[PDB]
Amino acid sequence: MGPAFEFAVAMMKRNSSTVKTEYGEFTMLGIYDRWAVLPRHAKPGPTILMNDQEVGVLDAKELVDKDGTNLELTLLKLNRNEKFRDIRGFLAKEEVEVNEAVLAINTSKFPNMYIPVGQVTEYGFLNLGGTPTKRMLMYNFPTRAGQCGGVLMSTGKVLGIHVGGNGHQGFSAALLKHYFN
Amino acid sequence: MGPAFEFAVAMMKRNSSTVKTEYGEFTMLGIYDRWAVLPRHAKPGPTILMNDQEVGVLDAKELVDKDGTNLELTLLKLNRNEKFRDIRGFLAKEEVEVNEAVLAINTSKFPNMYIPVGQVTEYGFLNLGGTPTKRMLMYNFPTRAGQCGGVLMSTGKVLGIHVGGNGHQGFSAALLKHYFN
Ligand SMILES: *[C@@H](CC(=O)OCC)[C@H](C[C@H]1CCNC1=O)NC(=O)[C@H](Cc1ccccc1)NC(=O)OC(C)(C)C
Ligand SMILES: *[C@@H](CC(=O)OCC)[C@H](C[C@H]1CCNC1=O)NC(=O)[C@H](Cc1ccccc1)NC(=O)OC(C)(C)C
Repeated sequence: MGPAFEFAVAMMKRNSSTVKTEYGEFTMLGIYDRWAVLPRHAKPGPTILMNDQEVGVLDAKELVDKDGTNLELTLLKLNRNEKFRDIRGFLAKEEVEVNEAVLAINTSKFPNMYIPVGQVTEYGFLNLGGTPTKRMLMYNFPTRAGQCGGVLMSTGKVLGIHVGGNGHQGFSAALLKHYFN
Repeated sequence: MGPAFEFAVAMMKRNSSTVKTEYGEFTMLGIYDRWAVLPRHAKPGPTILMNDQEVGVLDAKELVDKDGTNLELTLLKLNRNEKFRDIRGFLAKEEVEVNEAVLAINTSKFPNMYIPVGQVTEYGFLNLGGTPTKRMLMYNFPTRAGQCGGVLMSTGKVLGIHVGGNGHQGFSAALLKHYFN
């Protein structure tokens, strides 16, 4: 649990930022170059607020599987000269299960906070607020609004981005290496 | 940092609870027997809500130093049959300075969340919302309301209870062994 939090702290310091769109404030992970990721429901517009600064969104790609099913991630390319430290190395080719995970959040409401969610099991299909969604990871821990975009981690692994929950169970979209080109 | 979070997680699972008084929701640490502690400004009444259950407060002791100066802690004795795991062992005789601390919070707003605040230095005197207060510990990390009562920790140490902050600096009241009889 300790090595997981250690990795997470370092990851967030190097690769995360706080973002505001018109739909809310989110944790954002930069992945490589000028590509980052948000939960789909962040619905980023042509500009976002990134650490309180206006940044133009050159592209966004709402992710779906081969059968059009929601994956609940949006990839976004930022009109930005600074490049993100390449963390593609830490993204698995398929859905990761781990015994001890940490969820890391970094917004105004939750500034640099970490939750030990423990066991993450590949959950797969879930009806998410009416929306059939695939590739979900599930953890038991009492979830809260404004945690969407939180980064799910274990030692040496970035497992996915937090997208949903109710009460005592949360879900992340798996963050798969092949989503990045 | 990892061993600190590890210790904290275990400490909170064993000794913390979520409490509501008329002045808010707080993190509460049970110390020994039926004695626990809250930040002074929690102003506990004759009953409190402890994990959603009504509990009678048999005693409360607002702590001050020999010269009457506020210490910003209230000790409270709960009308309760279950006894807290004795953690007096983990409380220093004087104000602890450490290189890596974690602040642990456990309420509805922040359920089982942990913050790496890093370096804790004995700050001592501070004018806290008009109130001259002593024995303060200071850490740099961007503080937030509803974190009061959070438990400040490092490996094998319970350093104090979070009582204040603004922006980017937070303060705990040192949790000293001799406060417990
Ligand atoms: C995070 C997103 C958000 O709107 O916060 C403001 C920045 C939130 C997860 C929270 C809410 C309570 N527990 C949590 O962990 N996500 C949602 O509320 C998502 C939003 C969504 C709706 C429909 C499709 C995709 C995403 N929905 C969600 O948890 O829905 C349930 C409760 C029906 C499962
Ligand atoms: C926690 C207590 C609270 O009222 O939350 C609701 C449960 C809060 C600390 C927060 C606020 C913003 N940053 C933080 O870390 N504590 C306070 O706001 C205390 C309350 C207090 C006032 C006067 C004497 C003693 C305690 N005050 C505080 O931070 O005051 C400043 C901002 C003037 C330093």
